[PDB]
Amino acid sequence: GKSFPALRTNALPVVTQSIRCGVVTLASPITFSELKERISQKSPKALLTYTEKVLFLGGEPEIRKIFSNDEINSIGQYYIDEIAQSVAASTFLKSFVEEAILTALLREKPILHRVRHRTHYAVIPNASAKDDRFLDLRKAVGFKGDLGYITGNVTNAKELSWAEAVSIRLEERGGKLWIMLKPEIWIKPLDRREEATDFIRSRRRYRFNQCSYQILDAWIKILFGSIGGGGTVNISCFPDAEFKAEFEIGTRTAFSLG
Amino acid sequence: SQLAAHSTIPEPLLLFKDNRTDTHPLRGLSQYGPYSACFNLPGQVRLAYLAPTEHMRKLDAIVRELQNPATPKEATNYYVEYGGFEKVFKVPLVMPQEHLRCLALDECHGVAANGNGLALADKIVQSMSGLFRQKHAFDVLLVYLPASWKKCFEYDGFDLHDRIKAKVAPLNLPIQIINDTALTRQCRANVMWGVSVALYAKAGGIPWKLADWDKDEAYIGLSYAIKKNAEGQEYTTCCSQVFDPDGTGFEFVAYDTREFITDRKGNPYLSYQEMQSVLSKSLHLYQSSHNGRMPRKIFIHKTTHFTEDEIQGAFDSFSSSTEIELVQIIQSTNWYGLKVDGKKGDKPVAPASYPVDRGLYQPLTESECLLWTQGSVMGVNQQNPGQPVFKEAALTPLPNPIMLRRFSGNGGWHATCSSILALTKVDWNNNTLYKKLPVTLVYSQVFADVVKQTPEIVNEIYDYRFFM
DNA sequence: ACCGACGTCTAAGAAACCATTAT
Ligand SMILES: [Mg+2]
Repeated sequence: GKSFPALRTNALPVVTQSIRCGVVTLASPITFSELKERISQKSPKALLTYTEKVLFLGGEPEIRKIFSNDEINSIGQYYIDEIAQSVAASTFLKSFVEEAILTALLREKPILHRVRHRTHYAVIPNASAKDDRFLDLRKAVGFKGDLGYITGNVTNAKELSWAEAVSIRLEERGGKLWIMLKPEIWIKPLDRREEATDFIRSRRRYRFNQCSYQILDAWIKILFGSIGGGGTVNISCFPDAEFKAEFEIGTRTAFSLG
Repeated sequence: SQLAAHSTIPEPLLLFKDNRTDTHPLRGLSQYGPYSACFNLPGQVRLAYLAPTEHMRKLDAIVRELQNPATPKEATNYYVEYGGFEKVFKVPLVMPQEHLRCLALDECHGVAANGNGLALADKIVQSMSGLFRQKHAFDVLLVYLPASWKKCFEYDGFDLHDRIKAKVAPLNLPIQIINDTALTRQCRANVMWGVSVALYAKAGGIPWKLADWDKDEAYIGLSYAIKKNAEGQEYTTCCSQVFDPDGTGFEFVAYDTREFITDRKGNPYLSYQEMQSVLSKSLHLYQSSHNGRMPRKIFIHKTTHFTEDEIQGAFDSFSSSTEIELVQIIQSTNWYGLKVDGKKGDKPVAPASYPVDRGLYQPLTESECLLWTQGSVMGVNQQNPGQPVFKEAALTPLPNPIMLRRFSGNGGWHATCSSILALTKVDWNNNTLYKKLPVTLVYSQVFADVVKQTPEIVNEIYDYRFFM
């Protein structure tokens, strides 16, 4: 970088290079569909995946709730060194790392977690719309210096609801892991999103460079707690659990000069 | 959190009459004139009509509007005043006589009511039969499709536009289809500009071309179309090529990639033999159009990634002295960017009012780059001379970049970005400033759809004038 | 008995339909 103007992206660097998880050795072979069915039925407080053995992050009691003592031959530790290469090579590992990072990010915060098209979203709750941590986002979505609403009802809709949201994605590029943020509008229920296309277009019509920059800054501050500090924020997934994931994510979005 | 230094490609310059340059295509046409006006080809643009009895007044009205000046009403920051066909294109627009205006058969209405699209296309081509003997009396033929036929326009497995174009392709008859969209749009200047440029191009003229363009480089694009039937699905995967000849001119052709008919593929990716055959055809075309010389460097653009067989076939198809650059264009990406301005006196560093400039490219990895084919362009605004213009302002709050993946080549990103940006501005069918994708991909996709509709028009090379 | 059939998970796009028109 040598000179202005600068290009401010929406990618947040990830500094953590190694993660430590748990392995569940099973006496009987298990498929991904069976694991998903057991997860749905028992609803554990943990994150699980299956590349060649069951890889889990969280507490052992949750896994022992999913699998009986007879099925669990042993529980061990797996070191995913060079997390960028593992994410690039293994798709299941990529999904697992994305889920772990987002679970760490949205922990102990008043932000809902939602899934659409296998893409993760962070949604502002209706009850917590007036809280002070969202004042900057209210200002960003406002018009002519007036405070704007970040949650409401879709106009000319029977029971449709809308809220401000950001899409969080994990991306690997040349041995580097990036957390990708894109502001969006969440429409509840999900299956009726086609009924609010006009509302979404009207709300997003005048979100030009300045407004988008302000919205991105507000979302970064909401998700991480600090903005423009030049430092990194440490987020932990299941901190009390024996098998936990700790990530170091920079708070300054990737930029370029020249 | 600091990426590699980015660079901005200067906006491509378009060549007009008397070798004059201008970034704005419509403004350049208005002030200087079309590139082919110096060559007196075409000397005139004669028109023909193909519409029912009840709708020939609409064709007369649109031709009269084309012959008369119009003022912009929407997007005034970009569109310039239309001064009529003769004033802008320096050639007259001759209205057809009674023998050059044709009548749609009455069976067309019944066929459209019955929903048979293929019968409708057959009836239209049979109606236009009388003009085959008088092809010498006119240049471009106009088709009006009434809204009463809308049920036969596009349903599962049919495209009336593609079928009609494929049927008129081997007859060497350029056509221009007019619907109710062109007649009931508020901005008459936009429609007039688009239709006039299309008619001038289809008459045999070159509205504009790139200014600093190398004649030793050839550009190839591959795109695929999917047709689904009871047994399964088949892929068309047509091809396109862009280059100018040794003399003055501009070459834009598309051809099917199937070496033989009755060849069915289930994936867009080609094999070693198929790629070799297609690239041999491209090399033969270039050699024919360049007095038997070989291109010094070859560009191949694809929508999907390059397999090892494709790369090997490409490297074995050309000689050792020809440089080969394989680039994959990814339209959908997770990256988006915000423009931040520097300090200007007392004003601190703040985000810009207008988005990132068109032409900025950000090298991400050793093989991938982010190219901004959509963005703000300076020097094209008509209302405020110093204000940037963002073409997709009514559709996208912010531009969305495209990603380029390098599969072969030792050169830098500058040449590839310059080539793609330059090729995004030569779409004569497009009346706006630029296209998101290079024109090679657009033409390959259009020809893929046309071949998908009618597979009997393959194995013949066709010009862009018959499918735009 | 080595390969097929079929589930999971990404990345990327085509194919029908709707929509609006450039701070
Ligand atoms: Mg056209």
